[PDB]
Amino acid sequence: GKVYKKVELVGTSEEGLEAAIQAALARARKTLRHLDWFEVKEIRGTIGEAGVKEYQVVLEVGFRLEE
Amino acid sequence: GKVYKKVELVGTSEEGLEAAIQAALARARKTLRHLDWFEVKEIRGTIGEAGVKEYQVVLEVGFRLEE
Amino acid sequence: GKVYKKVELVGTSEEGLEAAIQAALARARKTLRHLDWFEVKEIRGTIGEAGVKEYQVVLEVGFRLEE
Amino acid sequence: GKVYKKVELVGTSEEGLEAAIQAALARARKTLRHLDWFEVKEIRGTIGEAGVKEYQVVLEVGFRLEE
Amino acid sequence: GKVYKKVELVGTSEEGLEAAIQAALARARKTLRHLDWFEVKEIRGTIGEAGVKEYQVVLEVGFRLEE
Amino acid sequence: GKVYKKVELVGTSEEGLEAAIQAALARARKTLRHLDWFEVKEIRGTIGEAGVKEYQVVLEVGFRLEE
Amino acid sequence: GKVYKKVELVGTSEEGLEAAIQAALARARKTLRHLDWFEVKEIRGTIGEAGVKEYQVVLEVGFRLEE
Amino acid sequence: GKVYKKVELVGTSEEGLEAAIQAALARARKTLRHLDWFEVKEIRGTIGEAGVKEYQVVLEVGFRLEE
Amino acid sequence: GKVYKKVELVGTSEEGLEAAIQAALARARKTLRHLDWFEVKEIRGTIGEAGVKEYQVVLEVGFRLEE
Amino acid sequence: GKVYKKVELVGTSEEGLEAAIQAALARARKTLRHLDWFEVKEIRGTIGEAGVKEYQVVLEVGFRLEE
Amino acid sequence: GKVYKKVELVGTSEEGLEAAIQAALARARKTLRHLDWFEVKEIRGTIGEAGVKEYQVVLEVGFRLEE
Amino acid sequence: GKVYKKVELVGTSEEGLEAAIQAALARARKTLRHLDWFEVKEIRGTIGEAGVKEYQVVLEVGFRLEE
Ligand SMILES: Cc1cc2nc3c(=O)[nH]c(=O)nc-3n(C[C@H](O)[C@H](O)[C@H](O)COP(=O)(O)O)c2cc1C
Ligand SMILES: Cc1cc2nc3c(=O)[nH]c(=O)nc-3n(C[C@H](O)[C@H](O)[C@H](O)COP(=O)(O)O)c2cc1C
Ligand SMILES: Cc1cc2nc3c(=O)[nH]c(=O)nc-3n(C[C@H](O)[C@H](O)[C@H](O)COP(=O)(O)O)c2cc1C
Ligand SMILES: Cc1cc2nc3c(=O)[nH]c(=O)nc-3n(C[C@H](O)[C@H](O)[C@H](O)COP(=O)(O)O)c2cc1C
Ligand SMILES: Cc1cc2nc3c(=O)[nH]c(=O)nc-3n(C[C@H](O)[C@H](O)[C@H](O)COP(=O)(O)O)c2cc1C
Ligand SMILES: Cc1cc2nc3c(=O)[nH]c(=O)nc-3n(C[C@H](O)[C@H](O)[C@H](O)COP(=O)(O)O)c2cc1C
Ligand code: NA
Ligand code: NA
Ligand code: NA
Ligand code: NA
Repeated sequence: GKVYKKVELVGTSEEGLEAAIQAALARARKTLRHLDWFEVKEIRGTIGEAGVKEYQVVLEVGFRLEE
Repeated sequence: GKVYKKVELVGTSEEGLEAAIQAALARARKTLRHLDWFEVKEIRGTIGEAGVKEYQVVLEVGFRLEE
Repeated sequence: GKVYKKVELVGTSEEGLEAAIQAALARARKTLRHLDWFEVKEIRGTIGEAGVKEYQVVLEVGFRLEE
Repeated sequence: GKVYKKVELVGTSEEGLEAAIQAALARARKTLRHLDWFEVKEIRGTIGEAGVKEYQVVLEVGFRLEE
Repeated sequence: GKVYKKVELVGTSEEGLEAAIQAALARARKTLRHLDWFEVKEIRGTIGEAGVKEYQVVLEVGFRLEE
Repeated sequence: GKVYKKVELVGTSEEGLEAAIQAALARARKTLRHLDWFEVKEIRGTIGEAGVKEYQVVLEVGFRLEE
Repeated sequence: GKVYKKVELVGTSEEGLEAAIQAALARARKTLRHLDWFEVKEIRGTIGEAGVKEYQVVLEVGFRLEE
Repeated sequence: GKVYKKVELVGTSEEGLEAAIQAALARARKTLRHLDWFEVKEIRGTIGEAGVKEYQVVLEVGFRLEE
Repeated sequence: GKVYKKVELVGTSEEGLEAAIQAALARARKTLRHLDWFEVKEIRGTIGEAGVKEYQVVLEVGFRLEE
Repeated sequence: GKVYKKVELVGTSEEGLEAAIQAALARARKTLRHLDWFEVKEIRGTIGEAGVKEYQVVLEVGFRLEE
Repeated sequence: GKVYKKVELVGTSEEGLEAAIQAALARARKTLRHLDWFEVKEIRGTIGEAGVKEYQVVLEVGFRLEE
Repeated sequence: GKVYKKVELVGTSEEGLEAAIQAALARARKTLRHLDWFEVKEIRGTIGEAGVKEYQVVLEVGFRLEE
């Protein structure tokens, strides 16, 4: 009876992996409703002069569809 | 020339796998047009006192984009 | 000593997943002998006005080779 | 804080896929407690004179560990 | 800080693989903004009397989300 | 009701990827009937003094079985 | 001569990924002996009003079997 | 210009893995011509009272198609 | 009706791959009953001064559950 | 007796997929000797105002090691 | 025109996942030039008396090749 | 603190799988130092008039990086 949708996002952060995930979820909840779960598909990033420049976490976000 | 889009849905049902797929497709067709095919990516579910509580079928739905 | 062969078939049905599998196996046994096991590789289908038009079960069929 | 364990089972049935899953879950709940979810990893089976002899559903069962 | 979204499209063409990709991207840029990268997930197609009828390139398109 | 079979071929060409696919399909249609679709599984090749010697496209070809 | 066993656990934590792993390992060492290594299979989680509710790390734990 | 075909076989042997592969290739060369390469997809087997009863090597065999 | 369980083991040996598998199965049969089949998931090992120090075969062992 | 090494390269081109592969192989042969084969692992690219800006082909290059 | 190379490293740390990545990148930049991006392939580790002994992050590092 | 590197090799032998692995490791230790572990990625080979001509084992070799 219930139907969910999954959207694929890429959260980024200079701080770490959790912050990268949280950035994705923060943006997701502005536009999507009934956010339930997430699944990390991929962890990558960019490299700068001091090592990791940007952590990039490719993420699926699952949420309940209405009506 | 033709371009399609794929959306990832999770259909659920207490009855079985086909009903779970049909629940996803029924909801899809309310909002999406030119639904053509589907691809089952994953079959999971929740467990209750009497065994399977809910069947959950993770599904990609392909449809033609307009214009 | 024994050698088996695997053939990849796609069974279809408007009724459900088991019927799709059975359609593949019914056709397989007309031409192939010593059918032993099957492995479902993929579940997909077509969509019509009333939801699932056709279930399509991609299937490997394993059978013993003679001689 | 919570920790879960996953066990891999193979449920079988001459009837169909749901019944195969249910057979696994029925046996699981005799010995395991706090059964929460399952994930189907694989669908296979044996072939007889009348097509499918036995459906075999390879399944992961997730449950909460105590203390 | 930056968040991207990925959408899955299927571009088609009778001419070849690059044209199939380009058809997807051309349609994508009508509706989506800040298109950055793509990832080919799958190459398939239909067969006609003269060989390949239609090339079909399943593609993920990544773009920056605003705000 | 309808049952398809999939055969795995490797098409080769010194020209490019599309030609390699077309070589596989051209040979397929001499012996197989009711060719419907293809799925590229793998792209590889051999290297010579001037770069790519031979493109090799590993391909599944799907066709309807008769009777 | 030596034989190891692998058990699949899911560690959870509201804090982060390392804490989720550590929760799994802490529970593991209460019951299992000769714990040697782990392999992360999957990172997922639940979503709440403030973003990540629970981080869930699916983990294989390898340990030496006795006698 | 050249087109190859791949057939999937399962070689078995009570001796070991190489013998299992050789059993498959021996049977293959009775019926197939221009055998070129093989790819091991899977290694499994049956268990008896003295350990391994039968080694089973699932194998793809590639060969050149004529004309 | 019948339900099986799968356990994941790592057999090791300085001799070779078969011996590594047999070591796993020998230990398995001391504690587990109704051992039926195995599936090799992974082959790895350690390196010493004379090449392979230890072969390590990651293996799933399937057995029938009682009552 | 023979040992090969595989190196992973990313060839790029504004023209197409073959040219991207050829760019990788051209650079490879300046530094590496006894180049034998390649395997395409991934096809991606960047997007510009006119569609595909750059095709990027992630490629494994296999070559014979000396002495 | 541009060609990149990918090298596979395993960074380790007793502190956490980010530190493990950073250790790999720190060592990489001593010897490699034009480091651009990384891709995490695998997360594993060793277990000690107090849980995680060492986090081990298997990582691909991509960098631009010169001239 | 410690960083490892992984190199991908293909060992070959007319004798068997272990010998193929050993050939790769023998060549590796001439040029690489602090060789620790290996992971078999793939088993393939060539076919001759008497069955297996050459066994080919695709192998990752992991070793500790210095300074
Ligand atoms: C990549 C992709 C996958 C498809 N898979 C299937 C398949 O699952 N089974 C099927 O019957 N048709 C499949 N089709 C064909 C579509 O279902 C549909 O019949 C065809 O694309 C025509 O769509 P249209 O008339 O809306 O343009 C596939 C098409 C594409 C683009
Ligand atoms: C690689 C392979 C996979 C098999 N998978 C199954 C399985 O799915 N379930 C099962 O009951 N038997 C399985 N079997 C055993 C066969 O179903 C069959 O019982 C056995 O090969 C003996 O049959 P035969 O007398 O025709 O040689 C498998 C055998 C092989 C070779
Ligand atoms: C996960 C992900 C994958 C990316 N893959 C590529 C790549 O395929 N090739 C490339 O040139 N850039 C790649 N990029 C970088 C983007 O193409 C883009 O240049 C960058 O995100 C900055 O764009 P922005 O200003 O729109 O944020 C990737 C970025 C992310 C988030
Ligand atoms: C599992 C499978 C995969 C398919 N994939 C595609 C797809 O790649 N693209 C497409 O246009 N049609 C796809 N089709 C649809 C077929 O190409 C074909 O149009 C349809 O099955 C009707 O075939 P028939 O008229 O010979 O019975 C697929 C069909 C099946 C069975
Ligand atoms: C299949 C398998 C995988 C292993 N993976 C790792 C690895 O991830 N990192 C590591 O440091 N050790 C790894 N080990 C080695 C063990 O952690 C341990 O150091 C070694 O087996 C010695 O254990 P023992 O003294 O109990 O016999 C692995 C061992 C096996 C059998
Ligand atoms: C990612 C990775 C995978 C490993 N896998 C194994 C394993 O397959 N089996 C094993 O015995 N050791 C494994 N190890 C541990 C190494 O073989 C080695 O024993 C350990 O890293 C100590 O090496 P060192 O003294 O040079 O620092 C692994 C180590 C790493 C980093
Ligand atoms: Na972290
Ligand atoms: Na069903
Ligand atoms: Na092309
Ligand atoms: Na062997």
